[PDB]
Amino acid sequence: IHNRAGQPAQQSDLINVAQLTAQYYVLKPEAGNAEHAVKFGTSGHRGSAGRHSFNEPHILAIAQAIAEERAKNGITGPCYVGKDTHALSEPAFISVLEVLAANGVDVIVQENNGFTPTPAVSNAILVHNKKGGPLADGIVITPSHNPPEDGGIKYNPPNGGPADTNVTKVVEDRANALLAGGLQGVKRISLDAAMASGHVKAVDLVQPFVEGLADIVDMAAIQKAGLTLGVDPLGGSGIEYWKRIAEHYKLNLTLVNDQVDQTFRFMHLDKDGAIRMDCSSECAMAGLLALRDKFDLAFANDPDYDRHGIVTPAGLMNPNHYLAVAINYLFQHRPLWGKDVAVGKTLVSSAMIDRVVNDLGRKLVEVPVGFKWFVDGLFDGSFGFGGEESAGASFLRFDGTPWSTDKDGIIMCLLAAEITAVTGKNPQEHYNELAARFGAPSYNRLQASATSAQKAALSKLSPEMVSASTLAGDPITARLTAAPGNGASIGGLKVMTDNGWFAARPSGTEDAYKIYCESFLGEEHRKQIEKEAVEIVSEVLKN
Amino acid sequence: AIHNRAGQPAQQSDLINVAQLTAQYYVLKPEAGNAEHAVKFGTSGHRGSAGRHSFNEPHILAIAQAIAEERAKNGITGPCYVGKDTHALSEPAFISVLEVLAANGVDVIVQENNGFTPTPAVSNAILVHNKKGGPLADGIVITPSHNPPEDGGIKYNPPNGGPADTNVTKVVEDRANALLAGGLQGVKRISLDAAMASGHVKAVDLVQPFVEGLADIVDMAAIQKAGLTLGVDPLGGSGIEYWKRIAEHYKLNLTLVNDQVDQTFRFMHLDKDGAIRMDCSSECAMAGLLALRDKFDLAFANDPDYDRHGIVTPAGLMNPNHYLAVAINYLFQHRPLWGKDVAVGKTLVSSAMIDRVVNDLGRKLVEVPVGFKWFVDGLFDGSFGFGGEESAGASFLRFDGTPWSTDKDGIIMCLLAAEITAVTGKNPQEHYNELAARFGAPSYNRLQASATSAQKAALSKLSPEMVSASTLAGDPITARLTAAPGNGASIGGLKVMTDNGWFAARPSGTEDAYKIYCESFLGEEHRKQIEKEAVEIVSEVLK
Ligand SMILES: [Mg+2]
Ligand SMILES: [Mg+2]
Repeated sequence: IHNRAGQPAQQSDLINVAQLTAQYYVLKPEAGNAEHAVKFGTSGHRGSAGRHSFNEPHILAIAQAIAEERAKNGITGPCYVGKDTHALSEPAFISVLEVLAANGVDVIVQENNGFTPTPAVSNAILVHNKKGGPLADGIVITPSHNPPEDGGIKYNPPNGGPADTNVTKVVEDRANALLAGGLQGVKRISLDAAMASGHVKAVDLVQPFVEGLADIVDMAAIQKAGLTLGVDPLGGSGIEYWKRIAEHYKLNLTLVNDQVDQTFRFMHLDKDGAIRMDCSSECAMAGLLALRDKFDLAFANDPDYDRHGIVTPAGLMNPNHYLAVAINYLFQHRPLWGKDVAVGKTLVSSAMIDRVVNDLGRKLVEVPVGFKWFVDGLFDGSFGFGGEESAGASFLRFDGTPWSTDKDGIIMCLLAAEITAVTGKNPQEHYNELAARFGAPSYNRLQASATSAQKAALSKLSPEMVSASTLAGDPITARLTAAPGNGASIGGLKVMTDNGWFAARPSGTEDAYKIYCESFLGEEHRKQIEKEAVEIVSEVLKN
Repeated sequence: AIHNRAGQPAQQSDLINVAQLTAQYYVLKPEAGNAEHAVKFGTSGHRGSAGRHSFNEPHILAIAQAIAEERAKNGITGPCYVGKDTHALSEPAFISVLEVLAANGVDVIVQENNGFTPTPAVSNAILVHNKKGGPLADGIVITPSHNPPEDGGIKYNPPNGGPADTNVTKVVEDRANALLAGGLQGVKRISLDAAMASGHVKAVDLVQPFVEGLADIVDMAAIQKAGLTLGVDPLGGSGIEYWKRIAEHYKLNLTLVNDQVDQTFRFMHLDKDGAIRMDCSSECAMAGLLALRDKFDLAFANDPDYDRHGIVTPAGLMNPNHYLAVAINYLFQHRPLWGKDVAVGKTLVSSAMIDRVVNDLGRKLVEVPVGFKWFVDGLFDGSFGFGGEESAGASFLRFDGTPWSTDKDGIIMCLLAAEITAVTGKNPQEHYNELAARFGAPSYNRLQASATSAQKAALSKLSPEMVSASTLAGDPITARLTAAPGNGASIGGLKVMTDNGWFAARPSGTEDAYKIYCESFLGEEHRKQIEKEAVEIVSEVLK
């Protein structure tokens, strides 16, 4: 979109790292300013020190709220605290240790101030808790693929996955209460006191994760295939993980750069001209894509390593296409998974998944947008796979027990290699065969502004408020305001025919709504769905 | 001194974690009673690193309060120009300085848009301000010069524009340490936001008046007319914007070989000892520009504070002593407005080629101890036309015989090399060959080794008569000095001279070592004989 989309970042594009880090300490949120408040949701709290939305007082307040909340839930084991490669993860990490140790909380960290992927934290929690003693949980310090100036912090309970809204709303309220009270009632000691306390233990989390990969992906088959693999670590938290994977499993796996740089200067600019480490963006992935002819398969991950991008000589795979291929493969190549093991899908993901799951005779569980809906099912092994169209997924170990109950970018990348090794066809070739079999669907997302009134309207709709009988030439077969799979409110509307669908829901961050549309007939028909979706939305939300 | 990895490009493993280092500034403290963590505020101010508890918020708060007090006690009531270089720790130090000075009621002038400012641009701004004849300005320079990326520095320039002398620095050091010992009670401080809102901080462009003023010190017209192809390696330092503005304003064919600013300094080639040091006088650090030396008539580099200079021609990196001699020989023949009384300042460990040039010109040579502070008074009142140190630092007067910068100025020294080439048709290296023909071709070297502290102390307080040897390397000893001939200040060691050569010995400031500087006009073999006898004389006089 933007003029400089896909261009190499320039010096003028870059943050002053030390200045931003200083701002964490020297700038504060304005009392009574809602934009500076803690907003702690499914992906935790994100902001920037320079915008007064990610500073020492936020992290102090959040850390205190988490300490109290976990105690309230009888969690007495260690808290695994991992951080990504964003600048603001460094001071936030120190603040967390200061508050947790002050509250009597044992902490486990990566040794040598190293970095830890979100799924490595999830996996560490699960492995710890399998042993049946005091329960471990985790904090992940990352704003995912947000620009270099942003910081993030989120909480993972003992089930290893993202905290649900019952926990996050309590943490939010408590953190904001603490902020309004000028941090009195935040307990804190110095970093030196925290290190002397005996609460902080440094371990290597890399080695147990990497060695454990044989229990989830067929690494021997990958090795024996002798594929030429490439990875762009994109300066993220799993850079050391990829190196160790290549060594330990003897893979022909090349890191196309090994840079860690808190300005992320090696990046190509994203579609809106910002530096964004989005492994699913063709603009951001421009570096790896210029080299796609040099590998059988290549991949990238966002900085927290919970999302994935798959590259073949054909280009960057669309996330929906890869989800369908991964599901089709896994459920035919996992003999130990029980007959009851289901497929979790968000309702805005491609109906190609529906086609695949129905074909396998498997149970499809459609849920609202969000990975949180998969956590319980992955944890207890009733979901074999849960994915979202925004390129994040997870699946079970070979034996049908969880590996990571948060999204895991590394197992998704390695799965692509397993698929290619085992079947002799890369995931793109598999998708092409699926398209020949079921039709090649055309998928698009739209967005426009909406005032809070219309945004709230769309949020609480009834199914029969749609005065539409048809959609792009076809009779309407379903009108949904709740997800078929778990019956949870979708916070919007989905409309289906035999040949396509659209779903509409408000945005979390901006005053806007989004429309997802797909046609199994093609682009022209999809464009017709788009037009009618806009008309239906503007008519349903006109009052 | 020369490591396996000298001259190699820095690797990811060589780099600091900038945000972690910056956080340490705020979260780590100097330890009560540890001399290593104390303020050590001397000739080039106080330097250290946050990760070693020697450059942290308490140090800078203490030093800034001590500076505010000292300047007030001396009746300095105008603004304080506060400039910073591109090291990471310069950013939190800069904020601490603003917080304390604004709290103390000091008007601060800073570079707009959080820009960087060379040391000589601070000196120049002070001098230009004070010529207007109102309340006196002074300045603070936040830089540890060419020290590695993890280091921080801060120093004070009084209203004479130059480095503070021992009388000032001793009082600042003692007060800062008293403030630290008292837990920073009696440091006045306000928040960064309050400082900004107070009206005490004024952001201006210091670049333009410096750049425009250059025509009053160097013959920029002659340079433009010669149409030289010039190159610059800014080495990620504070003057990057200055070189760009100079090329634009004066219409020069001047190319920056890279414009990287990176607080890890990852673009650097490693120095002689395999560390990252931004030393414009090191062939190893300069490897990048040297590889390009055939592309330019002349090329320049500066250290990060831009008070030192490196001059490159197709023949390589010019020896700093050689260039001093050439600059002096040129200036005193090409500056008709300078009075007959105007003298030449030289540190007494600089080449005796300077003595011979100055003698030939019929000028007064003023030999001073190590330390540029010994030239400030003379440059300020115009009685010194030039002051130079063998460590690649010099300054000289404007055309009219008034001062430009009373600190060392790397920019004018680089531009002077272009003037010489443009005016005479011969580059500075070619001029040196003519000097060697008139005076002999000296061979100069520096030695180091360990000594006990008693020996190190004893070295400082020797007598001349105490060197019983009457001959140095074949020739009669003509002088034995314990004090500088030009100003009588103690050299803190010994210099022994003959008609054909000399040596000087002095304790290292930092290490448990002594240094010997040796030079012969009879050549390398003779110089090595001086070396041998110097080591023997030193050993003999030091029990
Ligand atoms: Mg992510
Ligand atoms: Mg310097």
